[PDB]
Amino acid sequence: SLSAKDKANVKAIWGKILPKSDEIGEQALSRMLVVYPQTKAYFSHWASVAPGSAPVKKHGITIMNQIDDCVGHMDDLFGFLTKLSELHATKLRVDPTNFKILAHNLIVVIAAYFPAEFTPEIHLSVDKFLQQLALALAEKYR
Amino acid sequence: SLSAKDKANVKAIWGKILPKSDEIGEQALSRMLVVYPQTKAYFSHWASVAPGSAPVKKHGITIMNQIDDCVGHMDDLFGFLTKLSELHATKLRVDPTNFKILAHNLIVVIAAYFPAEFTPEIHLSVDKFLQQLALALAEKYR
Amino acid sequence: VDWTDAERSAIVGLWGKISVDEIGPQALARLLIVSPWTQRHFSTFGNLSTPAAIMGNPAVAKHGKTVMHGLDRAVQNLDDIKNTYVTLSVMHSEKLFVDPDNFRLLADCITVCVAAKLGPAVFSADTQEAFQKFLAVVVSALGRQYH
Amino acid sequence: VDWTDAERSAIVGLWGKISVDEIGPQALARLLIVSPWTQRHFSTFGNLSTPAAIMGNPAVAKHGKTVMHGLDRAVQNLDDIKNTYVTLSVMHSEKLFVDPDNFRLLADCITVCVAAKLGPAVFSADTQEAFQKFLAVVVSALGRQYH
Ligand code: HEM
Ligand code: HEM
Ligand code: HEM
Ligand code: HEM
Repeated sequence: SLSAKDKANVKAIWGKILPKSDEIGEQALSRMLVVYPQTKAYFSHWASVAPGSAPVKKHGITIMNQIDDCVGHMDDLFGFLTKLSELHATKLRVDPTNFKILAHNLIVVIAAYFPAEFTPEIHLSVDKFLQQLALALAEKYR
Repeated sequence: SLSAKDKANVKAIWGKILPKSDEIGEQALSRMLVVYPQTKAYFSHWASVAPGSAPVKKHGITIMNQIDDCVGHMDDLFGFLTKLSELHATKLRVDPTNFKILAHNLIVVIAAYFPAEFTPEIHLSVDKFLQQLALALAEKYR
Repeated sequence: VDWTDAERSAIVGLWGKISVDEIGPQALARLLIVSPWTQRHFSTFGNLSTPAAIMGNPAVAKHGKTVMHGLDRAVQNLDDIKNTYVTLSVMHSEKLFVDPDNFRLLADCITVCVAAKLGPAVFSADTQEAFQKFLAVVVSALGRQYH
Repeated sequence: VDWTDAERSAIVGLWGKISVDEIGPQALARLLIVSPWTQRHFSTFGNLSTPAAIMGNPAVAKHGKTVMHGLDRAVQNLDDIKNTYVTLSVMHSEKLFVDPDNFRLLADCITVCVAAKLGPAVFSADTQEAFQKFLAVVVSALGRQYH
């Protein structure tokens, strides 16, 4: 569970992330695909899985838009994500172990974009946030 | 989340397990220690980590007794496990990735002792149960 | 990979005492139920609506007997597992698009089936130790050609 | 582990452009804060009572430096990492009782600190791909002698 202090930490860093949300999304998804190629299994219907390609850019935005919205929903991420959990489970059939892979790459991308602001305390809070978000996407499985 | 049926399924298989609870605990712990020797890192203070040894039999009981009680608390697993999560987090400093390792080994042992009863459907429900148990033990970390 | 004589003997001994034609189907059926996102790959294989449907499915069964025979060549040469699965690894990745994490999950289902079949005495902790090491090497090999 | 020419060049170039005396301290402090159970091993290194103390902690700083110089040996010889770490693996298991899952966690913190230092253009997706493969091979070698 997130503390008050985790939540304040998340919102503060998202203050920096939001203006670069699309680029950050593209970077995170590009890295998950190239660095952890096990994840390409879900995306072969795309025209490309190369970093910065049009499909990767388009979907990076889609992902980040959702995560940006979660930041305003940290009092109940599981409720907020139910429909999205259902979609990944039933329609997309994504092995939920991949959610943490995405989380890891976003953390890498945030550090890279905001090295001064991304202290260990901020990093801890964001990791807590993203792990909960992963758990919430996993909630409606099985 | 556990459904109503997951809860019924867990209760049902635990009816077979309970008359062998002590033996099952020692078998599950012994296999974690031997098959996943990464986990031995936490138990070097014991006189032995050998299968069926005194420390392993004793602690096997401690574990299974607790899991046995969790079965009576499937509506509030997280709350029920609040003290024990903090204990593993702060006193014992156990990397929570190990909790799923213990789950897997218990599942193997239940299968070995109750092959007729441990159908995929029961296995599914037990696995959901143990993963929630693992998540609840992880709740008071960080 | 550094096998001990004990591990080598255990794996060979264990593989000898199981029927691959029985364990294979049980393990795959168990996978589709316990890890149901794996159904993604078997929608052409007939009826899979409920757990009941899956377990008597002779397609799921025939490909189950295919997976285990796949491991036949691994036990045959414990010292060359990486090279044995190059072809299969690229097939699962590029043709079939199987998330290689499902290999781990299938291995775990195999372990559960073998344990239930042989029991706690025969499938002892040391036997499981050898068998898990074996499965981990095979899973790694099957994932080696994902890029 | 078959290194492409590109991966090898990426890893050597990366390693040459970071200050291990800057990164090591940063990644170990980060680990102890983000994966707090790791403090199990460092409670004798002075004040770790807060995030700030850990990050200002001279002992933890010195120890981060030795981790990084531990990795220098891997970079010097990408083709023999398993044997490079044999003795170190034994030590961490049998003397120190370090859960080897913490090697993975430390590697991930090293990634994060390298990314912060270099930024996303220099530490591109392909560089991260080579660095990750390097770290995974290192982590496996460190875990290899646990029994
Ligand atoms: C963990 C954070 C994640 C978030 C916030 C997220 C969010 C989303 C959203 C909002 C959509 C659009 C769904 C719609 O049509 O309304 C989507 C689609 C999708 N997600 Fe995720 N997702 C995440 C992780 C993952 C991971 C790790 C994978 C696989 C590695 C994955 C696989 C997919 C796929 C295949 C689609 C469909 C895209 C397409 O067909 O073009 N997701 N996701
Ligand atoms: C996931 C299911 C688990 C349950 C239900 C469980 C339960 C317990 C309980 C009830 C105790 C005694 C607490 C007390 O002293 O009052 C305990 C102690 C302990 N647990 Fe766990 N545990 C689990 C998993 C693990 C795992 C996976 C590890 C490490 C790999 C671990 C490491 C320890 C250690 C080192 C102790 C202290 C034992 C001693 O010092 O003698 N636990 N556990
Ligand atoms: C122990 C792990 C596995 C092994 C050893 C294995 C082995 C094989 C083999 C030998 C084949 C047939 C290759 C040929 O035609 O020459 C095959 C095909 C196939 N595998 Fe796998 N496999 C494994 C895991 C999986 C998993 C986890 C999935 C997905 C959940 C999967 C999905 C498929 C599919 C869809 C086919 C094609 C079936 C057909 O011919 O219609 N496999 N595998
Ligand atoms: C990147 C992976 C790692 C590498 C390359 C590494 C390398 C080393 C080296 C070179 C030493 C010094 C050995 C000597 O003095 O002869 C050492 C010691 C030590 N390491 Fe690690 N290490 C790693 C990860 C870890 C982790 C994750 C932990 C625990 C959280 C840990 C805990 C320790 C401890 C407690 C010592 C002894 C320090 C002392 O005596 O005060 N190491 N390691």
